[PDB]
Amino acid sequence: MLIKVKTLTGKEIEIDIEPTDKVERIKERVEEKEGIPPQQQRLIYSGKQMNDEKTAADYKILGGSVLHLVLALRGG
Amino acid sequence: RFEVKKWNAVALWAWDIVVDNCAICRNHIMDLCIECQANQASATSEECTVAWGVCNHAFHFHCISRWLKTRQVCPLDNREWEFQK
Amino acid sequence: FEVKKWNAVALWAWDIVVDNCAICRNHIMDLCIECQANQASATSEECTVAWGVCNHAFHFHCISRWLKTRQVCPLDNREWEFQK
Amino acid sequence: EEIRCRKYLHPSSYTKVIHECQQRMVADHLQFLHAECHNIIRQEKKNDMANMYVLLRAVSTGLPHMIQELQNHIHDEGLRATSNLTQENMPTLFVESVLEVHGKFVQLINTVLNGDQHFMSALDKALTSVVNYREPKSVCKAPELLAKYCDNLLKKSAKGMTENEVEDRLTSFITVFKYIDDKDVFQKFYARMLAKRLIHGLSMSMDSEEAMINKLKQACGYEFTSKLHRMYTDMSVSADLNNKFNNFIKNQDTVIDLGISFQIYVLQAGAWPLTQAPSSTFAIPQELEKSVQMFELFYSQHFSGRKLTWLHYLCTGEVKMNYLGKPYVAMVTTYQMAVLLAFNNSETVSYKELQDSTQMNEKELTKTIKSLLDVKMINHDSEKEDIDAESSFSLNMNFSSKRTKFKITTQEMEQTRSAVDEDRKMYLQAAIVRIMKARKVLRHNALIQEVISQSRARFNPSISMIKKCIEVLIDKQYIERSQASADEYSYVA
Amino acid sequence: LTQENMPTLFVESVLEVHGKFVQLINTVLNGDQHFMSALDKALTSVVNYREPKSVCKAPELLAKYCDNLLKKSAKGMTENEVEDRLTSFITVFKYIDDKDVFQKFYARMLAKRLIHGLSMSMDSEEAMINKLKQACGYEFTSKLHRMYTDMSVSADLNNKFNNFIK
Ligand SMILES: [Zn+2]
Ligand SMILES: [Zn+2]
Ligand SMILES: [Zn+2]
Ligand SMILES: [Zn+2]
Ligand SMILES: [Zn+2]
Ligand SMILES: [Zn+2]
Repeated sequence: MLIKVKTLTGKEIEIDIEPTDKVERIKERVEEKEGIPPQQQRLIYSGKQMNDEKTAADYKILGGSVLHLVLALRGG
Repeated sequence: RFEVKKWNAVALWAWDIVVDNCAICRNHIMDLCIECQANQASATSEECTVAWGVCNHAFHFHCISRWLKTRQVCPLDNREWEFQK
Repeated sequence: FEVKKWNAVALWAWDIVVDNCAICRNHIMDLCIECQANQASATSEECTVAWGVCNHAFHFHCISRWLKTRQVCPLDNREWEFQK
Repeated sequence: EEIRCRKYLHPSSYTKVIHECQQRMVADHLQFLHAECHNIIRQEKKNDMANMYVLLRAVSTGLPHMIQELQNHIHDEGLRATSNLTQENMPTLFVESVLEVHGKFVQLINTVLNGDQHFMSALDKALTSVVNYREPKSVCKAPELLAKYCDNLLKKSAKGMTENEVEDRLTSFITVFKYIDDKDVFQKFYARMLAKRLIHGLSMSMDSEEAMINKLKQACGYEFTSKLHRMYTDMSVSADLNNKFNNFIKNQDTVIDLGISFQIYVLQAGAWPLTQAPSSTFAIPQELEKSVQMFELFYSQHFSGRKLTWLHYLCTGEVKMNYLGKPYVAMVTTYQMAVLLAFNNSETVSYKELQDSTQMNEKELTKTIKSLLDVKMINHDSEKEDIDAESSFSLNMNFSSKRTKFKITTQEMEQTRSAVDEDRKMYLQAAIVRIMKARKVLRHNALIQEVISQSRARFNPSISMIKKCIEVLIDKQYIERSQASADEYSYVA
Repeated sequence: LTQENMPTLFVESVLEVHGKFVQLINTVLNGDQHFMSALDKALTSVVNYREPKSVCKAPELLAKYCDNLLKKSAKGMTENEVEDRLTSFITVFKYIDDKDVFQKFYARMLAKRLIHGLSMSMDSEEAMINKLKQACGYEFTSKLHRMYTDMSVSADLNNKFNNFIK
């Protein structure tokens, strides 16, 4: 399951995580191709933000979509 | 009325007397294969693909396919064949 | 006299293909098409290879006639110049 | 000892005593030194390296182990500086990383290690072994990446590198280019990607293209660049051919008009990677048949013994709107222009009825019409998903374009470069505060090293841009600078 | 230069000149890429030197130098020494700026060096051909590499033909 999440400049994030995975580790790879550390990006799933494991099936199991992450600091 | 403004076309030129040919079939590279033009023209045709490989030579798909039946090398320079441009 | 052994070098190419003087569209081993006609006029000895920078093979009549009005090899557009 | 023998011995035995000192103080303890070699060369202890080299060159079989260890260490530093790179900016980062490793190790060998030729050969061999490091069961990923790097350095990008700077950068490109094992594949991508630059008008300047083409001619044989060079020495004369063709129009044998600019780019069929189209046959639009045939005659008489093939595949043209309001200069591929011309003839457009006009295969005709409707130049009158032989089409008046000379998909590069540089700064914003959550205090110069370490696998960060970006955290009340020490910093959280 | 021993002495002279200068570049002037490129241009014009209105000498001379290096000579040059020379030879070879001609002269005197058995050893030419492709591509040394393989096959074909006797 490829990821095409936009960013502050409409960039790309490669989560490469299936809908059965948790956003605690799914967002780790998404920001790995972006630059942010995993425990720093408050990823917003077009109306909600991940918390704890946050299994990707909860967010409608969307394929790629446009996840406009929040780049707030001091979240670790 | 859609009126055209500028047309930056291209063109490829070769000397007319010197025709690039599939070395197995010897026919014109845009023409049919030697078996396409003689055996399977009526049946299907439009299937003599111009193959390009790491050898970067000119071939017909059927010609090179029958060449590859009993050997593996390009029949112009004896390299290793891949037909992958 | 008898020979115990001798090393014979040989050149091999696939018989379906052949190096050709594409100007006359004939074999290098065979004659050029302009000396194919009126062959009794000339002994055709001068129908040999003209090796050059282009690394091609031609009948000398054909390549010389091409250089009469052109200045490039008829396979690659390079400045033709005899080598061997 | 050498001072002693010079002071007390006849010169005829100067070299023996020093040689015999070495074979009892630095040779018989070769196991000790060679065991130390790994550590003494791994941490780049430069003084220790210099002493090691001066004491190892003396022994007969002393240099090779240090040669092998330097080769292994350069290999490791190559992989560590050339792995897990970002897929977004791989080529520039790859070339820059290899150049950085090469420059630093040339410095180390030929300033401290004395620049022995064996060490330089070891550098060359190891760095060759790393700049073609294939993934297991995968093709080498070096040629395509360096092709992309050169193709980005030659485009008229918003970077705007000066000519002397780009010449120096391309000399460095030659330095990193002399290691790729399969250089044939490299010019197979380069020829493909020089076709794009010399047919879409994306070259920065013909001077730079000529400099690069001729620069390959000394790092590889003239035969290697024959296909490459014959393209550039065919575009640089093509404009002159357009001038001569227009002069042939000025013969005025009859009243002739073209209704078009007609810039032509005849290319050599052998050395140009443009494929002679196996499929997608085409019939020239009737608006332009006369110009086609007149150009054919001009290329016939003025250049005898030549046959054209009219590669429409990459033919790019432009057309004016049919007065639908908001006049836009529409540029499309000649595949698309004929379809839209038959569309101009009558508003109702059947796919089957346009099969005759275009006279082309449907598999790419559908692609062309799909690209037309992506910007809604054409609309699908039927609501069925894809385009069949019975699909109906007409004009979509209400579509608007913010540009008259709008573009169909193949000075906007300035905005993208700023956005990319902004994301560089944005990541740098997202790199500073992590150290603040690690030690909460760092020096002015010590913070810079952490930024580069955090961005080791990412873009190379500029030192000056760190200072400008770190001040964004000051006025945002995030972090602050101590009054007593300008180097000392702290954050409110 | 002495015409009897022109190639080897020529290569030694140009290589020692290059070595001394490149040592001088960064031991003294910190090794700017500007000075390295200037040295490249200068030695390129040096090794390419020719009498005006005449053919050049560099391709023929380096072809004969590599012929000397790979020759089965009575001086007893060892495999390590000749391989080190060839690794040093590539540095000189880069400056020719007319390489494709050198490939033709080298190829012709490889046929002489192959049929007559004058090669140093058939596993030492691999250290030469594969040291060229890495510096000039695969289409540069393609004719050479089809030639060298023919020795290590046709000879085997010899034992594949004498068996055909049996
Ligand atoms: Zn064929
Ligand atoms: Zn066929
Ligand atoms: Zn071939
Ligand atoms: Zn002929
Ligand atoms: Zn004749
Ligand atoms: Zn030629």
